[PDB]
Amino acid sequence: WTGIDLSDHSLPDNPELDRLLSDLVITRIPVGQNRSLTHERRTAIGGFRIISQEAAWHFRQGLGRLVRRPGVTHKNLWVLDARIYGGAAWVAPFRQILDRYKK
Amino acid sequence: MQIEVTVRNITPIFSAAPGSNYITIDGTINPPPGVSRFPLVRTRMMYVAADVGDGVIKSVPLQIVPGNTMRSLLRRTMLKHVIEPALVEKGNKLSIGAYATAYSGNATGNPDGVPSSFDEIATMRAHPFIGLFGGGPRMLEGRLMVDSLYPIHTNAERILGAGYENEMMSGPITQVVWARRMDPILNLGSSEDVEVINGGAVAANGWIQDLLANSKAAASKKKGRGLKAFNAHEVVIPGLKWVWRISLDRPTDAQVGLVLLALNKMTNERIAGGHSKDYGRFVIDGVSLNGEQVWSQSGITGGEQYFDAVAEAIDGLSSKEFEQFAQSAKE
Amino acid sequence: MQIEVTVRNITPIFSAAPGSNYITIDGTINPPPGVSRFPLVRTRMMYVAADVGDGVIKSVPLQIVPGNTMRSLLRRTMLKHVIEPALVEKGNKLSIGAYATAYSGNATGNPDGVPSSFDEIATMRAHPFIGLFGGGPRMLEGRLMVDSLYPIHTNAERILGAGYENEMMSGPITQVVWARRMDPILNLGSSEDVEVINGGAVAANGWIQDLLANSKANGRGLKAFNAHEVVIPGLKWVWRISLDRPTDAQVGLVLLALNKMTNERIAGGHSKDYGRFVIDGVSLNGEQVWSQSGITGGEQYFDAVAEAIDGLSSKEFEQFAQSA
Amino acid sequence: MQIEVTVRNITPIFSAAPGSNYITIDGTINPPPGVSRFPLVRTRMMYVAADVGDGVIKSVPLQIVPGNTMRSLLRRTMLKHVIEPALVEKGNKLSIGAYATAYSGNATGNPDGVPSSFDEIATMRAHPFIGLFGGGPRMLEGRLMVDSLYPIHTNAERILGAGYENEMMSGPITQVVWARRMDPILNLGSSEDVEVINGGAVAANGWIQDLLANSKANGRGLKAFNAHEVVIPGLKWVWRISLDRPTDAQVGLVLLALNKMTNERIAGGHSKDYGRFVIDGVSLNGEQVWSQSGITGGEQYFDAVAEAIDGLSSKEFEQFAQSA
Amino acid sequence: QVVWARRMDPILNLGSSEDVEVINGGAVAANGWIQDLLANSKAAASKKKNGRGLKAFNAHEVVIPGLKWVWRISLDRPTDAQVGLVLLALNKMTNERIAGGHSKDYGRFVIDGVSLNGEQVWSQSGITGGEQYFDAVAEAIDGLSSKEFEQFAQS
Amino acid sequence: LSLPHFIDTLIVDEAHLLEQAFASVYTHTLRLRPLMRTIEGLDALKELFTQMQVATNTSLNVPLSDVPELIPALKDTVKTLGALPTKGMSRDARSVIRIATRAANDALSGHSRLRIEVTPVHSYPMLLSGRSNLQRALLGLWNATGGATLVSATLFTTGDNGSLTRWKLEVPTERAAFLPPV
DNA sequence: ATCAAGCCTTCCTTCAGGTGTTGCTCCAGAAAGGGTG
DNA sequence: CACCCTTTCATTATTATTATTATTATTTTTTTTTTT
Repeated sequence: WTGIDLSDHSLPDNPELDRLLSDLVITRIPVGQNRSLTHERRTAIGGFRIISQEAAWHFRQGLGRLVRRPGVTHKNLWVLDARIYGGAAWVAPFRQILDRYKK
Repeated sequence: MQIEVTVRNITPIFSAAPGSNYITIDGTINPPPGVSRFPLVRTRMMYVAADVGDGVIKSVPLQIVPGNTMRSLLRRTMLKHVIEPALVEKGNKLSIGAYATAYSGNATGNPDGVPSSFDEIATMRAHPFIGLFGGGPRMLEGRLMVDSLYPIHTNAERILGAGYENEMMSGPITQVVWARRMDPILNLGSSEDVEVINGGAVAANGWIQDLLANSKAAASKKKGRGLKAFNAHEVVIPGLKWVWRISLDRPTDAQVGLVLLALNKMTNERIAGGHSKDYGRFVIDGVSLNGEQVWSQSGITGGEQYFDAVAEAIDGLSSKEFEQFAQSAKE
Repeated sequence: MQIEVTVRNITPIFSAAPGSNYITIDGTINPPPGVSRFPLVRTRMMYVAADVGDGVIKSVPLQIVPGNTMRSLLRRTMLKHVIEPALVEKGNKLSIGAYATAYSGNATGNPDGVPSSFDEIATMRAHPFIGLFGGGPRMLEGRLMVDSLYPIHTNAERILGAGYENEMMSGPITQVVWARRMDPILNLGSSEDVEVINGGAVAANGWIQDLLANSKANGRGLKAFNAHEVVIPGLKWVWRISLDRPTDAQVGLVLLALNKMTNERIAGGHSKDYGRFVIDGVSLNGEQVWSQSGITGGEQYFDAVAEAIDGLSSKEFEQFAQSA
Repeated sequence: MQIEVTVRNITPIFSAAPGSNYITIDGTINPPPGVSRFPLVRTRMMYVAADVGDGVIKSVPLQIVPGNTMRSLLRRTMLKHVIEPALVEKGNKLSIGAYATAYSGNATGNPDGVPSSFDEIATMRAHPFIGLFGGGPRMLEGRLMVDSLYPIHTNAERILGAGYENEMMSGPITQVVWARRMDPILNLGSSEDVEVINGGAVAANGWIQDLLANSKANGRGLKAFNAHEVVIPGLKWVWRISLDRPTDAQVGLVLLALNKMTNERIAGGHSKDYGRFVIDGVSLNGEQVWSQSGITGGEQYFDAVAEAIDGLSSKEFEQFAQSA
Repeated sequence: QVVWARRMDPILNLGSSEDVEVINGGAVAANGWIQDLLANSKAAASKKKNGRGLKAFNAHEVVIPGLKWVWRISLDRPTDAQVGLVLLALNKMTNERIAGGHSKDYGRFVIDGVSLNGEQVWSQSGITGGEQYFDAVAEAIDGLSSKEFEQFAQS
Repeated sequence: LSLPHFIDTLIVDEAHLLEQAFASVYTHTLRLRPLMRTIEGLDALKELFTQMQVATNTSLNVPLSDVPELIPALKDTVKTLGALPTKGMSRDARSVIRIATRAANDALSGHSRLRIEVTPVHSYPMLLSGRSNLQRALLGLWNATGGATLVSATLFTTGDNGSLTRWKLEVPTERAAFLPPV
């Protein structure tokens, strides 16, 4: 999810032919992915706002694996969690990052 | 000066909410009718836009003390501890209309819409106390601007921007406290207990017969008011952290010094109400002056220019400004 | 004027809370329905901000006796132990309205919404007892402010400012106490026990058969089994009593009742001796003035109340209780 | 008026704490399931704040006999050996309601809504039996405050602030006592034993088959195994009997009930002889009056209860019990 | 939400001899105020079946706090100094209030965002960006003179 | 010694991990199986494991509310591990002894939490004394910093809202500044 | 090293109809005159 | 002179109201790092 370089270093000068990661798929919204003591205390203070916040952070870090440099082309993003396409309100932040892409 | 003060109430807060609220014996607020209900006097509530969940922004009730209330409290502390002491150690004295103007803003109702002189408005807004509380019959704009008391709470997250995410509560924040009000002569047990009552046993038994006759009257009405009144009132729980934002649009240093000297007298003062039940006692645990933390446990230990300014303005305090403030143009 | 009266209850404290709480055979409180449900009368609890995880402050329960009740206990001790002996000692007799206005806040549950005259207000707020306890038909404000009794518990560490950190206790402070009332006519036993009953054994037998009738099916029999949650005994409590610009007689009256306050029950559970307490200390504006024999020091307050109870008369109480 | 009855228990003390508790073969009260738990009814326990280590007070266990239990006990000995002999010697006849209210504080389960008139309160309060234990339909307050039986134990050092500093027990004070049921028809052995059963040996044999059919397979048969936690004998307890402006007759009644206190049992488990005890000392307001031959001292109380026993009619018990 | 406010008489809220020595006339003046209020109350009670006192219980409905408000500022072909002036006002607007209610301290607010032609330009510490607006208004306010105000006024 | 006592300017790249770094250095873990193999080359620590068995959340975020026999076993572990002879102890074994005694002495204070974990390889027993309140340490870091730059790709929740991350690393709000992102 | 491995009914009852004060106030007009610096 | 201040006129005559309605309760299980 977080902290992996999926760009080709065998293609330094030409990002247009970079093809290490053509398809990124998110099977599930990354809820509850951090269980450290400080974050569990912070969850106990703030409530679900901390969990939804950190879930959005992990979601954007998982979405950052696609583009690592300008000049790449035809990068595929998929999300398969059904809460993305339902009418539920608590998954509302994961819309607006999703709203920064089109078609 | 944008003063922010955090006060920890060490007893409950009861600023009563006007209305006709009820509660059942279990503790459900405002029950459907037909069940046995007892009158509940709720604490002061404001609806606040708050973050429940994420972006589901909603009006939740947050229990506060009104800004008008704590404003009156700020006025009374300075008036009781700074103004009137420094007004009676000298020979100055206040008329009853000018005391009413210094305390209630106005000497009476029915204000004169005739305005006031520009030299007058400038001299009252340069005053230490009158520029803060610009009441009078000709209605001044006072430069003291007092916030409602907010609990540092998850429902007040939009009110309090940052720096208060720690020491911040959540969830339900109140408690219903019940009161009995037991008729005293029902507790009477012997001839030794009854000797202070005029007539002793005859008057006690006569009031007993009155109470039973009123009981038959109540049973007739269901199917003159006694001294048994068992009710409820909702308080804000004690130990909560609250924030209070005093605002001063271009103050004289003496005026914010008056606020700071009042804050010094803020301890051993009562916030909201419930004076019989000791509700509203508190301890200040922080004072910030333009965001700069200026409260130690001994006192302020800061704001020194405002302190010497209000010092010089309270030996310069006299009753002439108060009297010409309270003087009505029609009267 | 701030008083910190630390008491220690000797027997368990039971200030009952209104509401229909229920208890199972075990410790469970207010269970899901269908189980064996027995009625529980819980102690009065209050919620406090407390650090449940050293940074996270949450409204935890903590069992108290309310300051409304505490004010009455302090009021009653002064009323029965100082005020009435001074009244009959000089022969002063109150009316029943002034008597109720001494014990409750007024005589009639209807107050007239009429201002009392200033000189009246100055005499009563300079009166020791009536200055402590306001009210009346014109609804005077007192000078006495009684806070609810609070133990030096780790749930009230935000309530307790300083000087009580070591004294604070930790953990649960409650115990459910079970009570039964059987039928003693079921526990009768012998024909020499029924002779005190009129009619004798057959009449006693008559009661038994109604019980068997009441077994097979609003009248209620004697046999009841229930529970009441109490605070545990031997815990250390603190009490705040505040005094708004008080005259010397008023603080002296407060010290008189508290010193003789040991012979008194914190209200709730009289028959089970629940209210018994001993006062560990009395801090008098931060200064400890309690001893084993009572309040040492504070000599001008005891003097001023001594010259106040000489000169207590009925007419102040009568004019207080007289409705406009 | 304060009374402190210091006793020593001859037999062990079992006052059953409610709660279906469980026990293994060696300790482990309320184990996890599947270890073959046995039913256990523990003795009544009061949680009490105690000085556990230096500077730390914790809510610890201490096994007691309830103050409600021994309130009813003191009332029972009072009524069986003083009050009922008085009403037989003058021939006074109590009603069913008068009897039930004198033993249980109420005639029915419904208290009346009206309060009693003050003459009735004064007459009943003056009366010793009525004053000591109130109640009835109009819910009379009583002058007696009966506190629970604490042992003189470390868990009650905070309770015994004055006196009882010596004679302190450090270790636990409970022992688990195991009682089994046995089936006699399994244990009879011989047919000369069954010649007294009608039906002969075949009836006893057929009952053996009923229990065999239960052993293969919810009518409970016989032969159970039980444990009950008991308070160990020989340990000193303290009783506290407080009084609320008592007449001399009420204190004399208490001392009249107290002198014979030994015949009775401060417990449950009647058949196991649990509750036998000897009073080590009795102090009225701290003064020692107890001897081997009952109470030595308090002669004005005994004279007042002597003159109050005379002229004690049934009509007091009748009028108080009668509901409006 | 309805916020209730009560003014009450503070000559009802007195009550010590130390509370009254500050009064011109003192005890008798306060008692004369009391009897005036009593007579006014009896006159009002007989009127129901014009000088009022100080007791006043009233209500005012307020918008709840924490709500996000939008604010559209449209400049019809402005100069650059005009946009700089609006931006400096939006910078320094944090110490001023909305809709009055000064004593209750109503209208306290914080700016969440400022979109200049749709692109967000507001920072927590003012407006970051639009430096040409800030430079134009800086030269303008160096060039600011009251003679332009007088020629706009009189002639 | 390792770094200056006062840092005049501190720039932290990949900022969002920095808080986790503090959560790793203030957590002291006792690993039971490498110690148990090292001593073979005490019975009280076997009883400590048997007592750790009795306490899917297994002793999460609980400082001292469960003490079945945890503190006598901890004190016995401390004394049986600290009194073994250093002479003859291997130069790589004393490191295992010291890290285990440091974990046990971090659990000794009661100022830190406790949490048990298992390895991915097998169900081996893991004892951890971590801390969930890092305000004093991070405040001591930001006191020794004159000015700092918060740098990462992932710092802001919505817009420039860095109040969550300011509440991660306990940055003083008087000193915090949440610059507009790119 | 094992069995017997808790049984039955208790499972609430009154009192608590809250009452008083608050029940709004100002101003939103420009002439034309007379006494000023 | 410009400005700044004090006092005249009218007589109107009922007076509906927005009847909208007002205080909560949802997840979930990683396995890092490169410090003493």
